[PDB]
Amino acid sequence: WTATSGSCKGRCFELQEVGPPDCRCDNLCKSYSSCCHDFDELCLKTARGWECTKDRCGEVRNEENACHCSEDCLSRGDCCTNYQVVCKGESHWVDDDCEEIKVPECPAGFVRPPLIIFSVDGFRASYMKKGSKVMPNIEKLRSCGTHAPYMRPVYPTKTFPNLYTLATGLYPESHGIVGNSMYDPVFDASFHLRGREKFNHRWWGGQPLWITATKQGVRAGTFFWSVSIPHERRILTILQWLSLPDNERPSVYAFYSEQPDFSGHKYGPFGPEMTNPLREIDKTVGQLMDGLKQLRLHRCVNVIFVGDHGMEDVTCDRTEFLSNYLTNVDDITLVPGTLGRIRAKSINNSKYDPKTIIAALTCKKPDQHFKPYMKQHLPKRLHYANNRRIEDIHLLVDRRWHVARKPLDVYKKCFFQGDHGFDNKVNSMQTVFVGYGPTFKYRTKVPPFENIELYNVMCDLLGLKPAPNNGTHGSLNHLLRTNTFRPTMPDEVSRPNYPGIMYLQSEFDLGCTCDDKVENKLEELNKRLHTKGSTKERHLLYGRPAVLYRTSYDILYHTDFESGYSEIFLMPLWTSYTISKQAEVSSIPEHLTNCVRPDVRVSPGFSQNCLAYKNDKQMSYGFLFPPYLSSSPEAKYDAFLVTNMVPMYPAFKRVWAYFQRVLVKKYASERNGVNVISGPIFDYNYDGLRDTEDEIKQYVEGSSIPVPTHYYSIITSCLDFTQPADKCDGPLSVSSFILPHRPDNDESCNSSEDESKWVEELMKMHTARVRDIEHLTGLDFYRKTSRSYSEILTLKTYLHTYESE
Ligand SMILES: *[C@@H]1O[C@H](CO)[C@@H](O[C@@H]2O[C@H](CO)[C@@H](O[C@@H]3O[C@H](CO[C@H]4O[C@H](CO[C@H]5O[C@H](CO)[C@@H](O)[C@H](O)[C@@H]5O)[C@@H](O)[C@H](O[C@H]5O[C@H](CO)[C@@H](O)[C@H](O)[C@@H]5O[C@H]5O[C@H](CO)[C@@H](O)[C@H](O)[C@@H]5O)[C@@H]4O)[C@@H](O)[C@H](O[C@H]4O[C@H](CO)[C@@H](O)[C@H](O)[C@@H]4O[C@H]4O[C@H](CO)[C@@H](O)[C@H](O)[C@@H]4O)[C@@H]3O)[C@H](O)[C@H]2NC(C)=O)[C@H](O)[C@H]1NC(C)=O
Ligand SMILES: CC(=O)N1CCN(c2ccc3nc(C)n(CC(=O)NCc4ccc(Cl)c(Cl)c4)c(=O)c3c2)CC1
Ligand SMILES: [Ca+2]
Ligand SMILES: [Cl-]
Ligand SMILES: [K+]
Ligand SMILES: [Zn+2]
Repeated sequence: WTATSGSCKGRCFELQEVGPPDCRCDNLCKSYSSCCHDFDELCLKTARGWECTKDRCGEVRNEENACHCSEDCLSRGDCCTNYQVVCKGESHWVDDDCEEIKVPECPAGFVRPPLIIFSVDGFRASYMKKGSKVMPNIEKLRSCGTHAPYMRPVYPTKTFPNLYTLATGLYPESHGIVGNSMYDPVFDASFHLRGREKFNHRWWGGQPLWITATKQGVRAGTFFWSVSIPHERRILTILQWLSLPDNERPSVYAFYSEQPDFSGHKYGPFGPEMTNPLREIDKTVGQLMDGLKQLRLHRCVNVIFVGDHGMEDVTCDRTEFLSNYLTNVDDITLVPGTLGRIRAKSINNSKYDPKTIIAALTCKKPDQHFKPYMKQHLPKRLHYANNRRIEDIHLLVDRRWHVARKPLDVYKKCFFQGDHGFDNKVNSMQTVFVGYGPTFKYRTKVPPFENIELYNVMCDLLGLKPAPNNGTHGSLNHLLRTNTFRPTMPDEVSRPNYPGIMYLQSEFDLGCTCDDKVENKLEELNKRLHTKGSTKERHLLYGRPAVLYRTSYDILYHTDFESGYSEIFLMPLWTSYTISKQAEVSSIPEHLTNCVRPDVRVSPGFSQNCLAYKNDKQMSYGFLFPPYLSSSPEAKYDAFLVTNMVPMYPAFKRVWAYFQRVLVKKYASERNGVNVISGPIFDYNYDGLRDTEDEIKQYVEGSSIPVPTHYYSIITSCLDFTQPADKCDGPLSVSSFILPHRPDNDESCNSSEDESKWVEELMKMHTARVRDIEHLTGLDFYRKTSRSYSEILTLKTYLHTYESE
């Protein structure tokens, strides 16, 4: 109930929301249907429109008018945005030459440059180029300020997950807004774009920027906007807030546009109807910049122009129906569209079988335009699993397609030609970033980055300490003229042991064999040198990784590779090795096929054993440093050490053997040498963070040897490929992956073919950032380089996406 007979007089667009049953006058009272009776009359005036004309100059103030052209209007803060242009001889902001903003140029009383975030729904990255002729204000922000070619959204590439990511720096699995619609099994309630349930704060986690600001004494404008408030009024409202007294005036503001998304869904991303929405957005930007320039704030405020996601061509006829695959389709609930999420129709039904659902949806049609996944098997780069609102079964839908449960859902639940929501590496889903103002760089292009990183930057722009988030603070320092954050490397927590030869062969009873007894002062000093770390500068090019948790581990040196060997997990945490452009691939000799050798540096008690692998009829083993890339027949014996062995399903061995035998050499050919760091990952609770030893759910049968969930590699070279990886003087280039360690290749529909037709496609799908591997391993990489730490932070956030230009 609302006692809506109170009044908005003197309260229009008030900043503090009042509590029931008193009626409201803020910019959300319309959503809530709780505005005072006189809200429209007082606060949503429209008379005479939004523009001054010559005949209104110096008019007598009429309070009925939408905005004002009277002489008192600047002092009151309510002139039309074009007032100075029409009535005072001034130029539109867009018509001025851009001039470097070296320092904030702010009126007296401004304690810090305000931040205005201008968010545009469905603004696809390529609109910057393709729409350039009709967006002059946006094109000026872009060319004069700091811009990226594109900005990567989060998955799913939907509105609410992405805007709330922008506000929090968190993945949707962490903030809780995991879709535009979601069912929470604990609440037993559904959230939707439309309706009242989304008003409840229980859905919204983390700490958004407006709260971070308020907790630290920095006042913040509303970031939500009622849809019925027109854009012109949103802008005049922000400009009026900016005229408040010092002690009342917000430092951060947000404008939101429902365009071009609204039109894009109807007309497709490049429909001829899309030109006008782009023009109207640009006009809005120009109203804002003209307004700022009138208030002498155009060289004082920092503006961010950002989108939430792009837009793809999607029509009713490109719909896959689950009813074509499943017999039991009335037993499921599907969240449909550009992603699929499946759960049982009837909660707590014990017979619903997710495995039978997955099997019925796997590789069933040659052209199939989705792939089903248990959420723990989704590519780790999507960080889309650790929330009870994410259903166990997920369908990743091909771009340009939809999934639906049954045909009636689509012809009675084509009105649309555009949609979004697909995998966040898809080109059509990429969006925009421009930063303009004193604190941003001038005329500067920056590489593409992820929207999770902006919260840290916005905090920096406001002098705030960010709440804990998924950004990497320092990775976007290169956007800013003046940084208030100085990143430093985390401290190493565990120092390694450097064991020498401590055990005789006969002390081991590991059930291993090797044919290695075919045995010189020359090449015995040399091999001792190698075991002591003489080639280490070649194979460990960026320092050893730091271990950032408490554990017991050994550094093991070899001719061809170095490793950090865990005495807790009985396998390396990391194995580092350089392969030059000139390196040769060799086979595993017939006599060494099943060779495994005790490592005399490492106790029997901290070793794996071959018997466990013999007894475990599901589990085999592989090697982290590949015997195929041994520098010499003699060095190759080091690759069969028990300390280089890891547990591998036979199905996974096909992927790993192809990577090691064929792909590493190819990358060394293409990149002029590569440095590879490989290792295991344990993430049995799918939270994206390294498991403790007591979280491990699977061991090699009858042993304490833990089975990894994933295997990683980080593959580094010189960005200037005219220099060899091992003699690089400048910036680096990296690609990485996190492959799921699965006992079948059901993910790869072509897996029955030669690995040359499917393995590399799989690895591309599971591309990763170094930062992702860092979270999953508790390791910190690139500790010793000649590069700045900020530059190395950007390197660690890079993702190789494999999309075309
Ligand atoms: C990306 O970034 C984020 C942010 O850094 C990372 O997410 C963090 O990861 C941490 C480790 O997993 C996790 O720590 C938890 O926190 C538990 C407390 O959780 C509640 O309180 C949080 C703080 O709120 C306040 O924040 C500031 C201070 O920073 C205050 O000033 C304000 O007043 C704030 O209110 C809060 O953020 C958190 O929110 C989640 O839960 C809500 C759902 O109920 C949602 O609204 C919200 O969206 C969050 O939901 C996400 O996170 C939860 C996990 O918290 C997850 O389950 C959801 O799916 C979703 O993902 C809560 O409101 C704390 O109790 C935990 O401590 C237990 O474990 C540790 C481990 O050692 C023990 O030492 C400890 O003693 C304790 O064990 C005991 O209790 C156990 C029961 O859990 C029991 O089993 C055991 O036997 C013991 O009795 C732990 O520290 C952070 O909560 C989490 N933050 C967020 C926002 O998600 C993330 O990892 C990053 N991702 C990657 C890939 O890097
Ligand atoms: C957490 C919190 O404080 N509350 C209280 C406010 N409540 C709320 C109330 C009214 C709303 N009315 C509308 C129209 N809309 C649509 C809208 O504004 N879209 C633009 C937009 C901008 C910024 C963000 Cl971050 C996001 Cl996700 C969306 C909302 O989302 C909305 C939300 C949500 C929970
Ligand atoms: Ca984990
Ligand atoms: Cl959704
Ligand atoms: K076996
Ligand atoms: Zn949309």
